Amino acid sequence: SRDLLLKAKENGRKSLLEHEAKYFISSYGIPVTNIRLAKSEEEAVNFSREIGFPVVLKIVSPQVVHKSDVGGVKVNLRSEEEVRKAYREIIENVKRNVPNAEIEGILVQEFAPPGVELIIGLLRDPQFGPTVMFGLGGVFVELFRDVSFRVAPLSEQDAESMIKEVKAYKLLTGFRGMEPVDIEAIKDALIRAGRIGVENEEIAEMDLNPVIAYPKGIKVVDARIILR
Amino acid sequence: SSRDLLLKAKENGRKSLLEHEAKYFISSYGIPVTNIRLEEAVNFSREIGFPVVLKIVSPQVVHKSDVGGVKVNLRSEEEVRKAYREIIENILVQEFAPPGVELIIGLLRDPQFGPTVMFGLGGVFVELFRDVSFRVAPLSEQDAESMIKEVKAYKLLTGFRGMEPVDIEAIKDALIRAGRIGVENEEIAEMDLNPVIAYPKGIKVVDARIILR
Amino acid sequence: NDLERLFNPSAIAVVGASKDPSKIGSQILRNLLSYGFKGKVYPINPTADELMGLKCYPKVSDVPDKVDVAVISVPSDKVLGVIDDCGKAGVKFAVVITSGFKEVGNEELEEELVRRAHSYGMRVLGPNIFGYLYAPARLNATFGPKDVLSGNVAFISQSGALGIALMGYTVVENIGISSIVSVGNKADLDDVDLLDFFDKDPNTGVIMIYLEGIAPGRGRMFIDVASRVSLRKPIIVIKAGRTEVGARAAASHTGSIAGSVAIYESAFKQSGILMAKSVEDAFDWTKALSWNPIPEGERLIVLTNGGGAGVQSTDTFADNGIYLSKPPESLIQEIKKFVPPFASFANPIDITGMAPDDWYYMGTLAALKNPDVDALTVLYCQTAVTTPIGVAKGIVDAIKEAGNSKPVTVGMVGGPEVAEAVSFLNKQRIAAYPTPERASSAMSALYAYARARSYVMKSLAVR
Amino acid sequence: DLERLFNPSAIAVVGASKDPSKIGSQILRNLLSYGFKGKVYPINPTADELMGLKCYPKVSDVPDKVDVAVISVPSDKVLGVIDDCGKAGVKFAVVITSGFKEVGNEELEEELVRRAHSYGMRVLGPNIFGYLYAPARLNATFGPKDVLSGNVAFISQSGALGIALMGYTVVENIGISSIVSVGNKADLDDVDLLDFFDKDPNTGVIMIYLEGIAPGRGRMFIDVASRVSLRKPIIVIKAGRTEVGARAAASHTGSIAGSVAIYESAFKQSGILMAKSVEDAFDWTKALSWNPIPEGERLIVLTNGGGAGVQSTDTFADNGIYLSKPPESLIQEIKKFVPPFASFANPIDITGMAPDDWYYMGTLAALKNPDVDALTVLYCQTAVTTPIGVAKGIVDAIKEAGNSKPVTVGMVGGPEVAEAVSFLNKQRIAAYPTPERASSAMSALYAYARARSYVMKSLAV
Ligand SMILES: CC(C)(COP(=O)(O)OP(=O)(O)OC[C@H]1O[C@@H](n2cnc3c(N)ncnc32)[C@H](O)[C@@H]1OP(=O)(O)O)[C@@H](O)C(=O)NCCC(=O)NCCS
Ligand SMILES: CC(C)(COP(=O)(O)OP(=O)(O)OC[C@H]1O[C@@H](n2cnc3c(N)ncnc32)[C@H](O)[C@@H]1OP(=O)(O)O)[C@@H](O)C(=O)NCCC(=O)NCCS
Ligand SMILES: Nc1ncnc2c1ncn2[C@@H]1O[C@H](COP(=O)(O)OP(=O)(O)CP(=O)(O)O)[C@@H](O)[C@H]1O
Ligand SMILES: Nc1ncnc2c1ncn2[C@@H]1O[C@H](COP(=O)(O)OP(=O)(O)CP(=O)(O)O)[C@@H](O)[C@H]1O
Ligand SMILES: [Mg+2]
Ligand SMILES: [Mg+2]
Ligand SMILES: [Mg+2]
Ligand SMILES: [Mg+2]
Ligand SMILES: [Mg+2]
Repeated sequence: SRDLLLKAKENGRKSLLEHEAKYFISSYGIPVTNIRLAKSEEEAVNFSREIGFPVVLKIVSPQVVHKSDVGGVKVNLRSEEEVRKAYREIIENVKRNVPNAEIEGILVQEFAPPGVELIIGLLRDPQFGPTVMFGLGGVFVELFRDVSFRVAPLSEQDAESMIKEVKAYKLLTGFRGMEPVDIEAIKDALIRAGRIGVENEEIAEMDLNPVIAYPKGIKVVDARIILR
Repeated sequence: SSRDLLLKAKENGRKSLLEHEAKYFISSYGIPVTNIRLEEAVNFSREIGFPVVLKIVSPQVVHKSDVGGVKVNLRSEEEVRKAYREIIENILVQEFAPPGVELIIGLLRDPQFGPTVMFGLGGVFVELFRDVSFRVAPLSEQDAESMIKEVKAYKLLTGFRGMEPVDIEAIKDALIRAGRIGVENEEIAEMDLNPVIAYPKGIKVVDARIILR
Repeated sequence: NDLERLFNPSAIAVVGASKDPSKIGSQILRNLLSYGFKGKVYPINPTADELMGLKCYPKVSDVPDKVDVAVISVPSDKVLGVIDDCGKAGVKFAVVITSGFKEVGNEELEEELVRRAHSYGMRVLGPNIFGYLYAPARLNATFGPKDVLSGNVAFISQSGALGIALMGYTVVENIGISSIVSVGNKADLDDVDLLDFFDKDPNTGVIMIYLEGIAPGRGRMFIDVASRVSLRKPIIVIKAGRTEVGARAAASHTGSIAGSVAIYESAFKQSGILMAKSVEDAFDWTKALSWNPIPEGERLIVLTNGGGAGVQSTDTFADNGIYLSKPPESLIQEIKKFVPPFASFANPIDITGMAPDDWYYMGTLAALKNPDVDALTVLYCQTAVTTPIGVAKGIVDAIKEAGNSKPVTVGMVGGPEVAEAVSFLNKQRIAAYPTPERASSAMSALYAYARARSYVMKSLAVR
Repeated sequence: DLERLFNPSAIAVVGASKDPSKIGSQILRNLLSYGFKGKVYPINPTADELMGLKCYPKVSDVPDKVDVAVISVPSDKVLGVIDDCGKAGVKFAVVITSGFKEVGNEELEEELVRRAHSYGMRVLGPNIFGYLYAPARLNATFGPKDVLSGNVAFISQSGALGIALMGYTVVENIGISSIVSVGNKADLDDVDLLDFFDKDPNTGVIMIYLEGIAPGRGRMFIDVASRVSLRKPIIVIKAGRTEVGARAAASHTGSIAGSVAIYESAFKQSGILMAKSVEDAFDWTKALSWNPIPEGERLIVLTNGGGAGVQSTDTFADNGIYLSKPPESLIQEIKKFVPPFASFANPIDITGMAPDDWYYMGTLAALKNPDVDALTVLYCQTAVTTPIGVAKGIVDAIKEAGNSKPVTVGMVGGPEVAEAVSFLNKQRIAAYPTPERASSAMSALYAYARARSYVMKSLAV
């Protein structure tokens, strides 16, 4: 819902939970991996079938910054039973590695096959305000810092030029004989990201990371929205 | 003499060395390589230790992965035997290299400076980022040490995202030795060590390519 | 709003002038008279009855005339007193020379200053500025140099010490000024307001801004205005402080890698602005932008008597994303009428070292007249066969006879005589430089501006 | 050994003529004009006297052992002269003549070198404008009559640009020890000349305009240039930096590697400073010529204006130099005369109202402080000051100091500042009309310090 930012702010929250961020992003027409928040093993299985296999499970705790490190993430679950295994394994994993940690729930989300990992950012600058960022995403975002910036709202020129300027742009036009990815989808995502910035003053920072680009369309795998 | 591999190749009008020959020749210079051997397959598979990798060795090996002539991560005799027969329709056994930082080490002939060594992050996205460095051989320890710190991706080698830092000294030694190969062997035109997996301790050449002239 | 009466006032009041000449107020008054201001000048001083032969009043309100501007050079303790007086006198603009405000911590006083000024419906320039100059109105309200060369360049500096020094430096580099404006603390009036004025000012054709930074919430407006301006007039910005602190370590990757520096660069790109990393670059580009029209196409020709200089040029152009194509056959033939057969036509067109002065005239002329040539960079290396001044007059004559306006830049290398020749050319408003790289960089600025303008046009393209 | 080339006792000028406009005659006039003390023997078939000197028709007719023969005759006549010089025992042939390999005639150039070697003599060029050596008052070129004396050695592969730059050194106050044109590089090249300038105590800096080196000569170039770099800075202006179309090779290495990237690496291994522009080359040369290398990274910037200080900092950062906090001793020492609202974050802003005296005191304080390794002084012209006054202050402060620390100066302003900069440069103090150029010059000093460090390590036993 568009008002999710409001509810978060009134609850003294400085950020949105992954599933909330994804709902909010989706309501602006940016494609996202279908996600649900399970609060029981049974709800998990149900949501797993409602989403379709294979699926991914993530713990939702405030005291767990790096989930993978505590074994709070299970990837590529293909069967109901495999899902139940993972559901319990994550819970017990978190309790052992971080007992104090409170549990909010388990996130079930569609599995995203491999592809060009991109990042789409949104930052509020004191001078220029809503600003959009683009570049190679994934885990190695900060390593190359191969990025571009544009002040919102973005024209088609702005979005198109900020894509061609990054060095990694070569990946998007077919590299190693690879099939070129959907650039128009990316442009649309960038323009819409800009709109989110302009219309939502309470957003300080936003991270669409990773954003998998395929030959046809794109998908936001993970999102992070920092409020102010 | 390792030179006999080069000589035999030349007399057979061969303008390049076969993967196992290249690995033997590289190993004789002190560069670590995944140990190789030439039913016969399974026997060497047990002699090398699991898991293993099998690649067809045909006169025309343009792009194996595309032809399905290679089977990866074989852990059991039975699983190995599947591929030995199965790839054919589409006897060289190779050690399996666990995941790690993929690097490239090159050697090229420049008209001006002659034998030149290249370094940088390898893998599939080598030429895309082109994050590489060059040094004219022979390489001092300073040369080898500096050309590593120069590449953007160097950060991967010092512990990134809590990842464990890799053995930098091993890489330096490999680079210096690579340079020596270039200087001492005039019949070598180009050489490609790609990928070269760097681990917390030591490194291993997974695949090698030696172009003769 | 409108700043016409700020740059073209009928009456100006110099508050802070004194019998003591060493005082800043007195320096401003002297510059005002020496530079030849046609309007009325009203020295304001408590005790002084006459200053510089002008009737001196103790307060602006005591002046029997509608004062448009008040230059204020009194201690920060006394500024507010003067602001109230200017208010009741109906003054439109307060140019506050005084220091000791936001820059030193006292932002409280600064906001107060602005509020009162706004209460009387009058704007504030500064505070912490060295004043401003406007040549078309023979107005020099600064304590900088007495004079500048007249021209179409407007220079807006956020920095005072560097601003005033550069004011003198424009003379050395033969840059013709239309206006010098110190904006200092930018309490009220800023670059946006000044950009609006210079957009309309037919006397100004190029704008150069030394920018330390802009006020929060002002950036969007800066882009909106600057992009519009950029379509007609080039804007060069010297961004002060362009070195990132690095590693922000925020609650997100975007927060952590995004830096204000990189955002300013993007904002400048979107505004069609050219960003200079150095004062020398800024001045080199300004000169070429002030004296040349933008190229209509990519058919740039380089003409050199030395292959070595030609290669330096090619490297420099390439660094700026400019690649030279084969010259048109019409031009090649036209040049082969006097050039030896062992000359080059790969572009740069090497006319060989032994080329006499006459060839520089013919080559330049042939190029300029050729309808398939959009731009021309002429490189010369001093040799005994030639005289620098001879080559210089040849180039000038060729430009006259061409009877058109195609962008030209000149690079000359050599000793004292070449230095004299470069000055000669620049004094005739022909962009000349003492090295091939600088000449090619200047030409690259013309193309950079063309590309900038094209960027804005595309983004404003009616879908 | 090229000692006989740069310090010859006797030199012949083949190709001189009654006609002054001819190149040989220009060379002869420069040889006399510049003040060569040795014997000069004009050589011409008919002329009996030239420039008041006994002219012979052949070198072998000269009653004296000639060390060097400058040859200015058409290509078709060059070989004959070479044979004559051979029979005369000449050690060096400086071939001005064009029309050899550079225009396709490889055969003639090859033969030229062969005969020259047959007599055991070396060849400079061909296709050069000559060479100059100030310590011997020797100007064997047809360029300008004179250059300022100093410790810089300039080697140009390009003729037109080489001669032009030779004149340009005067305008930029660069003191020259030697100008050498190498042209076609048929025999003697940059390697050989580097070897000589390595030993020559008259040369402290070496600048090279390089278009390229001969195949199979690069390794030798690195070996020599590294060793030279241990003691003397080498600046190179690499002509041809633009990468050509990527080759489609049989390997990733061949496909990625470019000649440009390799040249940059070769220069790195040699401890050579690569300049992308003539301007940069001259600025850096000047600073390297007149200053010792900094011993540490404690670099102080001293400015009367914050704006100039920011421009300095930005430029220093682009060259991988970052300013640290200045030592407390220096801060207090300076606080004795500056206002309290001054800055000490480095750049030490002594505020715009600073008069001339403060520049002497600040400069002196910094230079004597044992925790300061280098000083860049920036000045923005204000009515409070005179550029010349500030200049004299800096000069005096340096004299009083130990002259053991590098200093650069950046001044911004009008005609008076221009005069002040010229004044400072004429006293061998690296001054520039912008803060960016002064800071780039200082960065050149640190770049070379790091370059020498690189070489010292790589050659370390
Ligand atoms: C504004 C400034 C220059 C004034 O310093 P100053 O000249 O020493 O000031 P004074 O104390 O002499 O007072 C100014 C003069 O105006 C007079 N004056 C004071 N208040 C006045 C008032 N309200 N109305 C009229 N005259 C007034 C004073 O009597 C004095 O003149 P005097 O010789 O008759 O006594 C100073 O405070 C300052 O800001 N200096 C820094 C300048 C600077 O760097 N600016 C930015 C450039 S980048
Ligand atoms: C070498 C070159 C400069 C000579 O030009 P030139 O002076 O017109 O040639 P000339 O035929 O007139 O010969 C010069 C003189 O040498 C004399 N000469 C010829 N052969 C001679 C010989 N064997 N011994 C002595 N003198 C000889 C000629 O008689 C003439 O003298 P003169 O005026 O008394 O008749 C010319 O061939 C050339 O290459 N020019 C350009 C070179 C260049 O650009 N160099 C590189 C600069 S980067
Ligand atoms: N929908 C999905 N499809 C496929 N793999 C996924 C996935 N969601 C997560 N993963 C995998 O699980 C890993 C762990 O996810 P997680 O979000 O916890 O960390 P991360 O690697 O994305 C950095 P950050 O925690 O800051 O987002 C990811 O790195 C990715 O490899
Ligand atoms: N021993 C090994 N251990 C781990 N992964 C291996 C491996 N041998 C091969 N691989 C993986 O399998 C992929 C396909 O193998 P292969 O070497 O035939 O193709 P390639 O991508 O290297 C083309 P080329 O051989 O021409 O460089 C490699 O890119 C690598 O990711
Ligand atoms: Mg994630
Ligand atoms: Mg491989
Ligand atoms: Mg030429
Ligand atoms: Mg003698
Ligand atoms: Mg200041």
